[PDB]
Formats: sequence, structure tokens, C-alpha cells
Amino acid sequence: KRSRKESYSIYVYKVLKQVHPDTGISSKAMGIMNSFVNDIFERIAGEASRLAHYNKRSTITSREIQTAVRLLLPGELAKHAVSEGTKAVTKYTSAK
Amino acid sequence: RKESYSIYVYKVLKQVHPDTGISSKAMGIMNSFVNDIFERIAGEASRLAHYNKRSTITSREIQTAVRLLLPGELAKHAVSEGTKAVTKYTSA
Amino acid sequence: KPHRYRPGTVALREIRRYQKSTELLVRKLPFQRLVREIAQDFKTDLRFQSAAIGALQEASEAYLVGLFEDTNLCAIHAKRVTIMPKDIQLAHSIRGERA
Amino acid sequence: PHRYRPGTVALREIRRYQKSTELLVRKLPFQRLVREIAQDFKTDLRFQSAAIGALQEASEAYLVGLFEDTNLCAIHAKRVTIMPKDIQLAHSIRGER
Amino acid sequence: RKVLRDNIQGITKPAIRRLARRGGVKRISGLIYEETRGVLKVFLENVIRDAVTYTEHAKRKTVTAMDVVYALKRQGRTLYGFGG
Amino acid sequence: NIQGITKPAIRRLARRGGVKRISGLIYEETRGVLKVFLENVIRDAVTYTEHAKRKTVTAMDVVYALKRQGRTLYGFGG
Amino acid sequence: KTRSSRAGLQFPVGRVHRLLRKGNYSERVGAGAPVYLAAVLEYLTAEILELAGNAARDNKKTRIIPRHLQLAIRNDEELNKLLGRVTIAQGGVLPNIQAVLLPK
Amino acid sequence: RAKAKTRSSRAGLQFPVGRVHRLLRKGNYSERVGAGAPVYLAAVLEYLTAEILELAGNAARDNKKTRIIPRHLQLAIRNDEELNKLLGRVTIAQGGVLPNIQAVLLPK
DNA sequence: ATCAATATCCACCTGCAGATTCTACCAAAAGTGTATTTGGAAACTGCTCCATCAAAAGGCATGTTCAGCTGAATTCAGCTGAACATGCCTTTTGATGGAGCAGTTTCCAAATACACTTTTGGTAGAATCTGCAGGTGGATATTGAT
DNA sequence: ATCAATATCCACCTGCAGATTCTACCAAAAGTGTATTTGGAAACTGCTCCATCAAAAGGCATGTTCAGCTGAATTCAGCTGAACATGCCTTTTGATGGAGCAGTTTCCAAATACACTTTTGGTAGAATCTGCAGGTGGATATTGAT
Repeated sequence: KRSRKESYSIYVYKVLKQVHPDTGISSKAMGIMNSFVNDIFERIAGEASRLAHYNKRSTITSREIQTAVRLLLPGELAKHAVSEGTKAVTKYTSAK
Repeated sequence: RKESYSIYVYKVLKQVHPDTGISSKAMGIMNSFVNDIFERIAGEASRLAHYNKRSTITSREIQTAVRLLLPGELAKHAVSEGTKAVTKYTSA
Repeated sequence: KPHRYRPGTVALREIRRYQKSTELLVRKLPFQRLVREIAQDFKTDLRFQSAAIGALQEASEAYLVGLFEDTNLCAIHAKRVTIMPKDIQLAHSIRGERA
Repeated sequence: PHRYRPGTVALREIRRYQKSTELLVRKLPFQRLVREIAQDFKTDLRFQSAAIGALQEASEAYLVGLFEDTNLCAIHAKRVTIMPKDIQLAHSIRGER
Repeated sequence: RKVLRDNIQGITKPAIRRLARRGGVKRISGLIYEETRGVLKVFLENVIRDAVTYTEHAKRKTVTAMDVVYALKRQGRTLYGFGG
Repeated sequence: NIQGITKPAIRRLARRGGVKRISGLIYEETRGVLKVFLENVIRDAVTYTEHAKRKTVTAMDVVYALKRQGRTLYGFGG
Repeated sequence: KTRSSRAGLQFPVGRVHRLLRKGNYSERVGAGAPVYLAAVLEYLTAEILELAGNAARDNKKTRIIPRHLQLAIRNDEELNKLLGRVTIAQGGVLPNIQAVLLPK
Repeated sequence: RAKAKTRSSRAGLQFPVGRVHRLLRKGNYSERVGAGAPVYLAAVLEYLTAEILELAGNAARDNKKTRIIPRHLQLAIRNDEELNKLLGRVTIAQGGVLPNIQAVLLPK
């Protein structure tokens, strides 16, 4: 009699308050945002899946995700996403 | 190293056209055709199983994928052929 | 007199109006009936979640709105301002929907 | 003193080139252009011949297709002469613009 | 229940006109409305066909918003806002 | 280098596309389109090269790049 | 005794199975799926080869080349829909000249 | 044992690294997933969320509202060259279109 | 270069639907301790790549000449937009039963996971053969012109 | 049109060669046979949502009139792009050596899967909060007649 469905709304809302601390988001707009995250997740992961396969490699590393990001995103968006991801990975491996 | 669908394309060629040959460039076209359709069918059946939270791609996923991917009257015949191969295979 | 806007003026008023808003432009109940009719002629005894009908209307209207932009470009390219079936067919053809 | 009327040889060339499948851009100039463009992304690269051939086949198929849509746009405007605004209209409707 | 017939005609002339307006169209020839109905009907057949195929494959009798969302993704018309 | 893509060669491509008469500005418009096409495809291909840690663009790198761009090519490995 | 001969197919069932498992499509793969999929790939292969053999014969040729695969695909409504985003290398295009462009 | 740190906090991120790791293992993308791949991907997803919400909030401000609705998302996407290309095949329900009237249509 | 008719703002107002925050258990993260890989980091092949070098020709660049196509200018029949009257049917609020999703359990037919035995399909030297491209010779197509 | 003449094009054969087809033999898959795991079909069933109904009301659909101005036809002349002969240069073609370098083979230390045992972070609702949709009125345009 109970059943539960995950979402990115919690983390969307946090990042929202970081950029516009005064601003809310209606559930319809949060709906869009959830579609966006799930979409890009699947495009990155799917391209990463293919990259690994083309190279007879059974593992998706941060290096795959990074090539996928460079193939999927244009111009400045790619440069900045590559920065954030590299930074996050080194911070994570520095145990930081 | 480097397997191909060539010998199987050639066998099917002799069945439908025992008089006819095939250039190596044409044989490459056919290889590209088979890998493409293979990935489209497999890719869709993969989605079908994930959507319905299954871990197994069965011929039911392949058939719906074919229905979803092939223009009707190629899906009809493909569904025929596939059903027929699965029964002939199970009966033995 | 009575007062009377010249042909073309209300049309531009309406482009500005509907380009400003986001509400659906086809009526809900008629569209729900179209969907149930097409669906039934494909499989019988089907039921629809209301959001499924809403998703189809959102997509169907986003598609037609997008097609009329392309159609409008084809009209203007012919040095007209009146969209005609030639334009929809030319747009549709180049879109690769059906070459 | 023999001379063909304008459009007559052109139609003749349409029939000739719609009949054949040979590449229509010369191979070396194209290889130069591929390597020049590629040099701006990664330096000191080498190309399989089959990679150059793939690119030239993709590239000529793309251009031939785009000339078909361009031709249709010129016909739509009551002309028989393709113009840049025809290429632009096709490129835009195709959702590459 | 009750026979469904000719419902394409409930896509009225004023509804097609408003949609042209959002699309930036100023003048509309009188033959546009029947061409639009035809184009809409092909669009809906193809999407409803794939959606219902997702339904049948799940052994359901109810077409869900997910079914329609997957149908549209198949067709390269990805939709945001019904992914629930 | 792109001027090496010549007027008569652009005529020939137009002819296979069914074109009877060509405005004199088509040739430069065509070279610009061809260059965007090659940049997009080659950029993707070299990204597959570099990922593979190679110095040689392979035909498969092009085929994968064309597939990403919705321009699937048959005859060179898929 | 192979699974292909058992399914009555020229196409390799065992290979289609190994490619499904190693292609990261699902965790598990039923036994009929490589049979079904292999039958579908063989059928569509036969359809193209038939039409392309015809295009060879109608050209006074006995060896199928890329041009004949192109004329088979493009002259068939359904193969054309299925392969409408595919480029067949060395296939060329169908002869076709818009009426408006013809003489007189 | 030690007190538990989330891998997000280790990564300096708002988005859930552990969940992204689980969605990778479950999504049938490869046999194995490295430790840095969910970190890098949760980072890219949060950066893109941040860039969209930045421009959406601005549109909300320009329209004198404090709650982002789909319109604001749509204006943010369509007006940014790069989001518009990233999402040029996507439909945002209830987003409408950009005000745009071809010049030749305006009163002569 | 003005009124008049009408549409468009824009700010100020108020509770209702719709957010944003507050609680409370579970699934799903994180910790920790072992058991397999992985795929890099070296080394040394053999391919296939690039770089010349030198011919010849096929092809492109160039300039002339004019044919005919594009575009500008003008007309006008009638299509389509604006405005109006009229009243239908969609929209909205609100029940109701019950179809059919979705959630728990329970558990065989069908799947993975080994460890061996045969088999086939990919290689690389051996064997014909299809059609390219080049002869002729004969109508066909085009274009000028009593 | 069915006059004379230029070029195009189309069939029919013809013989050397570049690709095909066919012969001959060794690893890596594919097939078996045992022995497990487990996924998800089958069987009550809780309980969301879907189809349907009623009923009242005003937003819109429908049809009509009327004429503004748009599309479509026609004409015309300048000038752009096609056809062409001319002549030279860049492309093509091709054994030659050399070398960069994919692709292999041998490890092993870092990194991943695994696996139960504990800890939260997030979800599903109750509870508390508040933008703004929608209703009204004057600035301030905007449009179109005179």
C-alpha cells in the first residue's frame, strides 16, 4: 500500500537557491527540469557506453564521460562542464 | 580477428539468386546494413525491457522492437520469419 | 462610422498575442475525441490517462506551430504573405518527414 | 559553326551524372582540405585512405542531397536558377539552422 | 458506448488560425485548414500507434503518459514535462 | 585549400542533384556549407581518435562521427 | 547440430547471441531472442539481395555492385523509409529531373 | 568505524553522486563503472542545471515574477545559442515560442 | 499634421490554489573486508601511411558571345480578413461505481556459470571470369534554315 | 514539319586484368552436460484513476456580409549565366624506401566487484505559507479617417 518514485527535485531546488536565492520554481517547471536531467544523463551515458565499446573496454571511467560531454555539448558549455567535472573528480580523489 | 556477416550474406545471396555474385564494396554495404539493423533492434528491445523493469531481452522484446522499427509489410514478414524460426527451433 | 481595422492589422495583433502566451490553442474535448477515434481504429477497448492526452496535445500543437513557421518561410520565399498547401508540402518535403 | 542552346548541355549533364556514381570532387584537393581542417583540432595527424574516402563520400552525398532541396526551393519561387537564398531556405527548414 | 466519427473536424478553422498565429503567419489561404487536418492526422496516427505498441507490450489496457513520451522520443520529438 | 573545391566540381554535384541553372554566387555559398559540414564531422572523428589515444584518424572514426551527426554511411565498417 | 540449422537459418544464431550478451543491452538474454533476431536480419538481407539482384539483371549484369543496392533501396517505398537516413557509398542517386526543367 | 561522508560532499557537489553511480550500473551501459565516472557526471549535470536555472530566473525577473514557470525555461533555452542547440529537438510543455515576426509581414 | 475610436499598458488589491516546510519510517547509500580483474606501461613487430620524384593528360581557368531568365512595373478579379449576429457545445464543479493498475508472496521453467570437446569461420596463397573500356557502325537528337 | 548537317548516343563484339571465387589449414568461438541461481508469471487484492453522468453558463464556433489589397497574369529589357574553343597547370598515377605506429604479448599494482552489517538521506504525505491569476481603472499609446 506504499510506493515511491525518485526525482532530482531536491538537488534542482538546492542549485536554484544557490543561483537565485529569492526565486521559486513551480512543479511544472520542476517537471521540465527533471526531464532535462534525465535526458542529458542518458545522452552522456549512452555516448559513454558506445565509446567504451568501440575501444573494447568494459569500464566507463571519468575519461569516457568527458569525451561524451565533449561530443554531446557545444562550445562554451563543454569547456565549462569539463572544468567542473575534472575539478570534482580531483577533489574526490584527493579524498577532499 | 575481424569477423563479418559476409559468408552469411553470400549464402542468402545464393538462395535467392544462385546466378548472381557480389562485389566486395557491395558486400561492405551489406555488412553495414546488418550491423545497423542489428543495433536498432537490440537498442529498442533494451529500452522496452528497461521501461517494463525487466532484466531479460526475450523474443517478445525483439518482436515489439521489429514492429516499432520496420514499415508495416516488412514488420509483418519479419514477425512471420522470426516467429517461424523460434517454433522450428523449439520443436527440435 | 463604424470603425474598422485594415486587413492585416488584427492578424498582427494576434501573432503578438499568441506568441506571448503558452496556452493550448485547440479545444480540449474535441482533441480528446480525435485521439480516442484514431486510437480505437488501431486497438479496441483502450483507456487513456488524462496526462497522456495532454502530452499528445502539447506535442501535436508544438509540431503544428513549428510546421507553420517553416511554411511561412516558404510563402515568403515565393514573395507571398499567404501560406498555401504548396508551402506546407515544400516544408514537409525538406524537413525529411517525406521527401 | 555548331552551338547548343543554353540548358541543353546542362540537362545532358544531369542525365550523365545522375547515371554514374563516381566521386565528382577531385581527390587530392579534398585531401588537402580535410587535413587543413583537421589540423585545427589535433596536430600532426595521419589519415587512413579509407577515412578520406568515407569523408568524401559523406560529403558529396550531403551536398548532392542539399542541391535537391535547393532546387525544389528555386522551383517553389518560380525560377530554374538556384541561388544562395535557396540554399539558405533548405538549410533552415532542414533544422540545421 | 457511442460511435466516434469525423472528429478531425473538431480541429476547427479558428483553432488552426490561432496555431498559425503562434507560428507567425499573417495570411492563410482557404485550403490550409484541410491540409492541416491531414498533417495532424498523420502525426497523431504515428504517435498513437507507437504509444499503443508500448501499451500492448506492457500487457496494459491504459495508455500512459510514459507510453506517449516514449512514442515521441522514438520519433525524434522529445517532450519535457510529463516524465512524472 | 577550400578554393581547391572548384566551380566545375560544384557544377557536377549540382547536376547529380538535378540542378539546371546555377547563380554565380552558389560556388562560394557551397564552399561555406561544405566547410561547416567537414568541421563538424572531422571534429567529432578526431575526438574519437584522441579518445583511442591514436595519431591516425581511422575510417571507423569517421563512420562513428557520421552516425552521431545523423549521416549514417554504409560501406566503411558500419 | 548448430542452433542456426535447428532454427532453419543461414544466419549465425550463436553469434547473434554472443553479440547481444556483450553489447550491454540487458542483464539476461532469452534463448529465442538470438533466433528471432537472426531470422529478422536474414529476411531483410534476402529482401535487399533479391531486389538488388533484379536491378543487376535489368542492367545486363551478373555481379551486384553498390549502385544496384541503391536502386533497390530507393525504388522500394519501405526499404527507403527504413534507410532514409542512410548513405550508400558509391550508390549515386535515382535518375529524376523536375518536369519544369525539361525543354519546350 | 568512522562517521559517514557523502560522496557528493567529498566531490563538492549538490547532485547525488551515489544515485548517479547506481543509475549507471543499472542502466546497462557497460560491465563496470569507475569511481570517478558518477562524480564527473553528477558535476556536469549540476553545472547544466545551474546554467539553465540562472537564465530562467533572469527571465522570471524580466517578467516581474518570482516563481520560474515553463515559459521562463523556454525563453532561457531559446535565447541562448548553446542551450538552444543542445535542446533543438526538445519540446518544453507549456513553453510557447519566441516573439518573432518576419519583417516583410509588418505594415509597409 | 489633428481628433476619435479602440487596444494596450501598468500599478494597485485579496484570498485560493498551489508552493514551501515540517515529520516519519525504508530503501538505498556508506563502511569495511576479501576476491578478480583491468588495462595501463613497456617492448618489439609488420603494416600502411607520408613524401618524394617525373612523367603525361586530363581537367580547369580564361575570355567571347548571346540566349533566355529573372525581376521590375502594371492590372485586376476575387479571395480572404474584419466585424457582426446568433446560439451551441465546450468548460467547470462534483459526484459514482468499478476497471485495471500496482504491490506482496510464492516458486517452477528458464537463465547464468562453470569446465571440456568439437566445429566453424577468418587467414593467407591459389584459381578462374565479369565488364571495363575501346573498337565500329548505325540511327537519334538537336539546331539551323527554301 | 520531316530539309541537311552536326554531334550524341546506342548496340554489338572483343581480350587483358583486376577483383572473385575456390582449394587448403589452424585458434577461438559455439555446442554439450552438470549444477546451480533467479526472474518474473500466476494468484488474491488494496486502492488510484478512469469513464460516465448531470447541469448550468458563457466563451467561442459558425455563417454572413463586404470590400481591401493580395496573388496571379502579362509584358518587357537588361544582364547574368551557358556554351564554347583555347591553352596551360595541377591532379593522377606509380613502384620506392623509410618510418611512424596501430596492435600484440607479458605482466602486475591500482582499481573494481562483491558481500553482509550499519547509517543516514529522501520520499510521502500532513502542516504551514504565499505568489499571482484575474478583476478594475486610468495613462499611453496605436491606428485609420479626414
